[PDB]
Amino acid sequence: QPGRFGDIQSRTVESNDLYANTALKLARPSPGMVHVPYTQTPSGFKYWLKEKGTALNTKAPFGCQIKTNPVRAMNCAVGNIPVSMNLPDSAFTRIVE
Amino acid sequence: SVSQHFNVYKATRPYIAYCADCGAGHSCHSPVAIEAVRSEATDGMLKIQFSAQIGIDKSDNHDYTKIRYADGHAIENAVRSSLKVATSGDCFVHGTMGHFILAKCPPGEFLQVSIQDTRNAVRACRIQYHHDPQPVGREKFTIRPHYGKEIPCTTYQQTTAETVEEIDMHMPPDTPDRTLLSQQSGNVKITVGGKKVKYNCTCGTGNVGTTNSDMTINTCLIEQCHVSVTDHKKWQFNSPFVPRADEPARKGKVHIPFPLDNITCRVPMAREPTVIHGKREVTLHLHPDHPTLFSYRTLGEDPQYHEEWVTAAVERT
Amino acid sequence: CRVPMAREPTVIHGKREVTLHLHPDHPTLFSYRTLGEDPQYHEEWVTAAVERT
Amino acid sequence: PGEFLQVSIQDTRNAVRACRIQYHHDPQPVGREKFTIRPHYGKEIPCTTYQQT
Amino acid sequence: EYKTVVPSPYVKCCGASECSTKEKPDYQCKVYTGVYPFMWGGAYCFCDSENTQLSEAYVDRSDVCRHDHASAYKAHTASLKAKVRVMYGNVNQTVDV
Repeated sequence: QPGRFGDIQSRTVESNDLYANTALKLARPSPGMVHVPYTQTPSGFKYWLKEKGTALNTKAPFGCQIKTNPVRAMNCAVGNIPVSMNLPDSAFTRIVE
Repeated sequence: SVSQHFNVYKATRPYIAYCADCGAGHSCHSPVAIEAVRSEATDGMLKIQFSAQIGIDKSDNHDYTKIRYADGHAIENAVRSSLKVATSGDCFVHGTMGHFILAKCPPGEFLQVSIQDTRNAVRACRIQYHHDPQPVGREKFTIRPHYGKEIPCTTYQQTTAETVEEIDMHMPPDTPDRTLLSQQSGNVKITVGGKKVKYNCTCGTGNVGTTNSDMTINTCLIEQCHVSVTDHKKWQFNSPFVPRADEPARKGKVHIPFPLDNITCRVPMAREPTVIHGKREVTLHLHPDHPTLFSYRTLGEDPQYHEEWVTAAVERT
Repeated sequence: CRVPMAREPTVIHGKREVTLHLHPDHPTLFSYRTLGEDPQYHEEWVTAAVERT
Repeated sequence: PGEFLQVSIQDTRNAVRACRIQYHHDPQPVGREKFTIRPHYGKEIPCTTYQQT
Repeated sequence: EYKTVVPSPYVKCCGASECSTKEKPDYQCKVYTGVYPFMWGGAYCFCDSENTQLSEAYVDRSDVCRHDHASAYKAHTASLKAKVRVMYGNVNQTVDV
């Protein structure tokens, strides 16, 4: 929708599809001039930057630190980790010793 | 050398365009005409584009003290040292080439770009642009600190290399100029002036053509003919204020001078707060000196997050 | 005396109500009256994108 | 926009005489929009101004 | 952030232009009549009326958003990955699992 997030939507950074519903509308030039006036709703993406809200980095439950490039949540303190261990006899110690 | 970078501008030229203001609230058709401010660097550095060329003299030669500003029908040479790109304060020019200036203006509402023409005048264009840079990070400081962190903020490189970005081009239109036509006591003379003026004379049948010399069609009046030069040697830059010629956008591809690159960026570390312990709670004595952030999340389950901009000393618990 | 026209609002229809995405770029005026009987008027100065209903 | 107004002239002996008073100047352009610089495509409304003549 | 490309108007005065529609994103093409361009230095053509302006504008992705884009992924399944330290006997080792 025009104005909110994703008024401009490319399928991929390099691809060229560019669904661009943005309410770009033209208007007749004023007499005695050669402008090409238009009334386009501002960058919807920019408005998202201003009104993004509290990012998940600051409200993740369980103190999960957030990283981005390989998007991930680190140090998530939740649940238990079952562990199964196969041990060779060399590790153990003889009772008689 | 840099001369290679300017091999493209040999075929271009400045143009006259509408301004709607010149520091006095009046339509200008000023030679200087801001086209589009392109603030896109997290650092904050405008890339004003305007109808002129810096670094190239009137004779299509590299010179870092010359400005090609359009005037009448021929190019001119204006000393570059008279450049005063200034918002509410006064921007510090960070280098220029061709049509794009680089600035670091302070906060303001309007952008004004001015050059001094040959006749020691002050041509300028002033457009509305709500410039309000916000330095990267979480602290809206003003000037760089000395001891601080190093976070990445993208800025416009001074390097004037060739970039993938392009600006369109097309041959100029047929500029009209009534000064060429002049009455001759019942006759009309058209000063060719080394041009290729055309005419759609309504005075007498068959008076249509493109004279290349000082044609002197007689027995006519001023308001019976439309004279207009047809310069086609150099190129203009697809201006919305310049009616394009019949040809559909021959699309010359002058490269945008200044690219955008990822660089480090300094930022201060705010005063450490004076923690005060208490039963199941703290009370911080925040002591800022410029707007900073402050966010605390209870790292349990279903936290109680918070995020606010601290502007003065407070006692948040 | 010249003066600009603010960007046209993005109307959103609704049951007996509309939601407007005002998108100013400088302080403008926004006032609406219900042209019935004993209207519910209103007038305010908007400085940033809002979601008035 | 500003708070004080200063007027200065250069006297004979290459000095700067000036007077500076307090004047809460803050002009708001006519109409319902408090724009800063004239637009290019816009409405035309009547606003009084001093004639240069 | 989008970028509104606005080609210079094709003012075919002393004649009549036609709306040459296109398929660019949100492409807009408008044709006007009874318009009198006033290029600097005088009128733009010998006619007094019967003139046309072929105003056109279309949206396009900003010149630079390989650096300033905002992905819109859709995440469905998680995948844990932990770094663990084990200290038995004397191994003092850490592994990624």
